[PDB]
Amino acid sequence: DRRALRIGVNGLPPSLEPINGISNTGPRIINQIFDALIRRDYFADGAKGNNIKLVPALAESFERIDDKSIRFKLRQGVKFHNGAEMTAEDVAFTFSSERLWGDEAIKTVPNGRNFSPNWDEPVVEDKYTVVLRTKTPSYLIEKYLGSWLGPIVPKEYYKSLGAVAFGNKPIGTGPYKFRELVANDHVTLEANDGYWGDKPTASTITYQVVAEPATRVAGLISGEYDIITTLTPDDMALVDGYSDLETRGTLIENLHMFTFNMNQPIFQNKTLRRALALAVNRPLIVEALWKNKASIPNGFNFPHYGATYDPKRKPMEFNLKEAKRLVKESGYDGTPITYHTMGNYYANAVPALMMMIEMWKAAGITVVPKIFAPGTTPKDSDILIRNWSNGQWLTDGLTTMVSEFGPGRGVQKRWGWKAPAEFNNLCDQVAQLKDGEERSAAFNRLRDIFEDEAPAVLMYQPYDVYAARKDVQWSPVSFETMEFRGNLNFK
Ligand SMILES: CC(C)[C@H](O)[C@@H](O)C(=O)NP(=O)(O)O[C@@H]1C[C@H](O)[C@H](n2cnc3c(NP(=O)(O)O[C@@H]4[C@@H](O)[C@H](O)[C@@H](CO)O[C@H]4O)ncnc32)O1
Repeated sequence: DRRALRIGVNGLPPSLEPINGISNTGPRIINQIFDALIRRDYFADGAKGNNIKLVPALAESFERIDDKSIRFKLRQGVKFHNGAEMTAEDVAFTFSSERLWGDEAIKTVPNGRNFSPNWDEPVVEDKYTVVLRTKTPSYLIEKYLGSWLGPIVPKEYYKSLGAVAFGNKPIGTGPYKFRELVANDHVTLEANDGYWGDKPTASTITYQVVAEPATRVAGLISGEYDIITTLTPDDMALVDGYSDLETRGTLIENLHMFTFNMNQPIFQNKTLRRALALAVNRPLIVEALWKNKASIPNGFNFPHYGATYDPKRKPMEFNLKEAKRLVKESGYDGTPITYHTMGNYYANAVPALMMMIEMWKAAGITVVPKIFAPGTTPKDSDILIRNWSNGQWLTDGLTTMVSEFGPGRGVQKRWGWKAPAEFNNLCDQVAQLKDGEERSAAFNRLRDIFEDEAPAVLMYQPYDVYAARKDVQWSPVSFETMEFRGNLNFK
């Protein structure tokens, strides 16, 4: 009786395990399978899918005890998709040393510690009461638990499988349950009619990989999909000529960027990294490819950071003359530098690259495109420049400056960035510091080092564009996810 929803996607995540699936492609599936203790109510008070309001979800209520602990009273009678009841034991397990942040845990959940605050072990007080806490003060615990770090996993089932196998056969409490997957092809979910919240409106949801955006557009037109993802503003004219189809877009809390393998000699030092940054004329790219709908941040700095947004910070400059001076200072010898991109996995990746190649040529640098196919993982040692994105996943400036670029984390450890000591000291400091003038100035000091060092170059916040049949009522949200709770009606 309920319609089956068909979504043509840019790709599938490497896992459906909540943390290992953090990516542009995972939340749209993981949000359906799981619930967290707290949900972001994107559409509260008439907001156009960008409200930050956090409301109770698997937690019926909660109260902060002190600067490092929160007591959660859980909703009773919630079931996981395998029939097991959700209790404090599952919530404690979700945020335990064993699963998330301990030495052994991070062998199978590699960013469990990197992305977490300084957790202490959860304390189970009764079947429906758990205290979540940090070893040191943290004013962000609530925000973490309402984020993509927050999905609650089933303790016994997850332990029986381990994180890798669980990521191929996930069980949660959410409105849709996992049915099947074929790697790099599709994921099918089915309605969980035993859902504790509003009943699911779709009988099944299928996420089908269609890597090429032109093919994905053609598939919505030809009636193969109900919704398609990862389009650009210029794709609106291909869709909108048809009366029964439309585009739906919004600025999302994500940053497109490019970054460097700083283990490679040409990028061991900051000079050429910063020259490449200064040579990009972002306004021109945004005009040409984005209809002026993408937003160029004034540093690693967004309005949804709230108290750590600095509206007075100056934008990063486009300065060709200075880029040229830094190319000469760097001793650049004319070697062609590759830029790897997995096609248009990121919207406008290839057109933006081709515009940037011309800007880099104007600075005296030869950059060559290396477009690779889905499922052809380039070796780290073969990467010079690559594109990437970072979801700005708390309403706080700590992410992703600290969570990606901080001490011991991926950019420094895997990709070789030799950050100044003071950068790493500031990263550690801001995690214990309450919002206020001092925290805002510390983030500006981090941003200054980040700009000087250029371990990555921020391009813009994309204007995310989906296309859909008008007979499917669904609004996008300002994040790299799809929300169907209270937001998916057919006809
Ligand atoms: C599991 C392994 C055993 C296996 O060998 C293989 O899967 C593998 O090679 N894994 P490896 O780690 O080497 O990941 C490879 C190496 C390379 O960095 C690439 N990559 C990483 N992030 C990706 C990205 N993120 P995204 O832009 O969609 O999502 C970002 C996310 O990366 C980021 O953490 C988050 C918060 O900043 O924001 C998201 O938007 N989008 C497309 N490609 C991505 O895949």
